[PDB]
Amino acid sequence: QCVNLTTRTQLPPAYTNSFTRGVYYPDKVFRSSVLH
Amino acid sequence: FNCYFPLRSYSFRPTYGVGHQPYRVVVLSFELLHAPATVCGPKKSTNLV
Repeated sequence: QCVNLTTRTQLPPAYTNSFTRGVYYPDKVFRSSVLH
Repeated sequence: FNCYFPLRSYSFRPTYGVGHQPYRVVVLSFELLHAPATVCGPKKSTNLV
């Protein structure tokens, strides 16, 4: 079931600052009080 | 011409050459992760101390 939606509001994509997000745990190894 | 179809059909026959006989190739990729393992061998388990 495919329905075409033509009620879009056309606008160029906006941009913002990522700041310091997106950081995740690189591995499943526990570490504590270290700089890795 | 100028456009050949990649698909080709094998002609394996019981009286083909030694190298021409079909061979079943099964490859298993072994991967070790820091996550707990779920595929272990037949070795038993003892009591902790």
